[PDB]
Amino acid sequence: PVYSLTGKKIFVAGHTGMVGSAILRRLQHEDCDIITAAHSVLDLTRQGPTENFISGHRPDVIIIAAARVGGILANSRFPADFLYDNLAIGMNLIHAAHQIGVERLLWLGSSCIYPRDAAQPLTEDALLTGPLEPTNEAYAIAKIAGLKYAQSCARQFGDRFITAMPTNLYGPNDNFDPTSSHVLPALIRRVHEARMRGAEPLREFLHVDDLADACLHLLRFYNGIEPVNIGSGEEISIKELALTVARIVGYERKLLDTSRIEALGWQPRIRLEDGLRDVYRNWLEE
Amino acid sequence: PVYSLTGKKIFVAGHTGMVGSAILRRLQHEDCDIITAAHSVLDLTRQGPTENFISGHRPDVIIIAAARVGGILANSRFPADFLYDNLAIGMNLIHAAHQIGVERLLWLGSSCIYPRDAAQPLTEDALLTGPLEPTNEAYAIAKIAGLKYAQSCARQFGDRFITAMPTNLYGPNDNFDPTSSHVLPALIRRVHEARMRGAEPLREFLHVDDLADACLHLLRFYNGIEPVNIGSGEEISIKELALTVARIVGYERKLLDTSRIEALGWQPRIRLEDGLRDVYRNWLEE
Ligand SMILES: NC(=O)c1ccc[n+]([C@@H]2O[C@H](COP(=O)([O-])OP(=O)(O)OC[C@H]3O[C@@H](n4cnc5c(N)ncnc54)[C@H](OP(=O)(O)O)[C@@H]3O)[C@@H](O)[C@H]2O)c1
Ligand SMILES: NC(=O)c1ccc[n+]([C@@H]2O[C@H](COP(=O)([O-])OP(=O)(O)OC[C@H]3O[C@@H](n4cnc5c(N)ncnc54)[C@H](OP(=O)(O)O)[C@@H]3O)[C@@H](O)[C@H]2O)c1
Ligand SMILES: [Mg+2]
Ligand SMILES: [Mg+2]
Repeated sequence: PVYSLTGKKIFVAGHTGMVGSAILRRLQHEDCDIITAAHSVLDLTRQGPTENFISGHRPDVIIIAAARVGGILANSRFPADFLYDNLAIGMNLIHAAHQIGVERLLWLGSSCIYPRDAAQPLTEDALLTGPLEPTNEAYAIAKIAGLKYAQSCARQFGDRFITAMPTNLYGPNDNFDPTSSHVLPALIRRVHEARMRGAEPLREFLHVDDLADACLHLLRFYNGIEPVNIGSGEEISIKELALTVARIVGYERKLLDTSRIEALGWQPRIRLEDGLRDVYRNWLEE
Repeated sequence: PVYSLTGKKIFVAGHTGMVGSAILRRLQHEDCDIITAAHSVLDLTRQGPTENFISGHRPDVIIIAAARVGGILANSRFPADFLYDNLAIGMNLIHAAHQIGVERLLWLGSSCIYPRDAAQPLTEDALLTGPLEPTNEAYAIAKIAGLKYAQSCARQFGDRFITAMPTNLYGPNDNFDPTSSHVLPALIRRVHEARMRGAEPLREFLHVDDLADACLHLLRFYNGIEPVNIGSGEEISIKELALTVARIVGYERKLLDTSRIEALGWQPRIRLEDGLRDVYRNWLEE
């Protein structure tokens, strides 16, 4: 373990988010001091307020889960917002972290910022080797620049700043809105609406609490500069995923290469059919 | 002419620079109000001071020539500075410009931010189609993100923001320091040191006052979203360039595709051997 979190003060930016809240849940267990700021009190695109907040609380560890995220229609109609919000969050936090000597920093990239036609399964060195997908190019540019700005700080100063590249996420605090772009909630939604009515391609899915655990594992064991994929490893088809969904409700590619994270001795622990059913029931309970 | 500069208030950021000062010189002729801020009074990486300066002077046109520039050794040893300084300048100015409705904005890209192995001559759609040159990747990432952030504002809001992609520049206020990375001053320097001592591959070169004129031409006639190369068009070899240099002192690829700027009716006017000799003499006068 290159670094222990116990005793450190950790800032979890975007703690109300899907990823951020999962990191907070994993962190309630550790022996540390957690530090949060609601979106309503601290806009992380504001460089002044962000620097004073970092320079005052002086955390040892920044985990950047604050972001502007959305489906394809939002990305394509609000590119300036998706580029600026995400890029200014990362620049203001990475620069603030470098100025005061923050010991560790975690920036979050994404599977959808690799080149659109990169060979599958996607290794981390596929980054920037070809054209971006146009529909979320603006989001991707923001996440890549933050990643590269973290890399340059590690290069020039030895700042221990790293980027994780997650994949599609599911689990607690997911989006079940009828306008969600998350295929998995949408299936749980559409299949449940069918069973109660009574009327009658490969993909990856990662549980958010596995992602949270992997993010802490990287913080404790990963010292490299290059980014690290956090994938599911167990894939499934839209057809097979449909069967797994309709077979819990009662109703009648995009693959990452995870060699790097596995060489650090991490692999997701929650099974798809196990996490799905746990998500089906608590959608009902509400 | 889609837009006239006469009557408008134009901010020339980085007016002390090599490009910026040339734009100022071209602008002294126009009927406009020029607005400058010395680097010493306004750090354009500071979002707060930059917004208050834009929101107070309220220019109609922002020309962004402020930047952090250097040769290969600086780029490779100070990547974080070359990424952050340039990216924060562009983000703070583009966002400030969008917030108050700045009618026109010019961001400057560069020839060295195309993929390292893109087919020559480099068309503007070669951007991001392959890996960057590692030595100035950090600079390039900054210039690309600014470019794409300008593009996204034009896309989402119709902000009339454009990027020009110049090539190697020479002319007034050039760098003749013995540590200059500019090959052309270095030859003028090395060849003059030889002639007074007495002891005895293709490239492009663009005159800075041609670049300045082309930048104003784009502002007046170019409404597109995509970037526009501003190249020399007349190329020359390191061997032939050497002959042209040693044949003024008395001593004994990287090519852009300029179709787009030529379809706007612009082509550089200053001849290499004419601008060189004009630069040889005024180096002596000092
Ligand atoms: N396929 C993939 O690779 C993949 C998929 C999903 C996520 N991820 C990664 O995880 C990241 C987070 O995604 P998510 O699903 O957790 O998103 P999310 O649920 O929408 O969370 C965004 C969080 O950031 C906060 N926030 C937004 N703008 C802010 C601002 N200007 N200042 C401060 N806080 C602000 C939000 O606050 P509010 O409470 O105001 O909403 C919320 O807490 C993504 O950006 C991506 O890097 C990767
Ligand atoms: N091959 C190519 O495509 C190529 C080649 C050359 C230039 N260009 C383009 O032209 C741009 C400008 O290059 P240049 O040769 O003119 O560079 P330069 O001579 O070094 O000018 C930089 C200017 O920006 C100012 N500045 C620097 N940091 C600042 C900050 N934080 N806040 C405010 N002002 C700041 C500098 O002020 P000081 O007075 O304090 O120095 C100077 O006025 C480049 O970035 C590039 O886009 C393209
Ligand atoms: Mg989140
Ligand atoms: Mg300049």
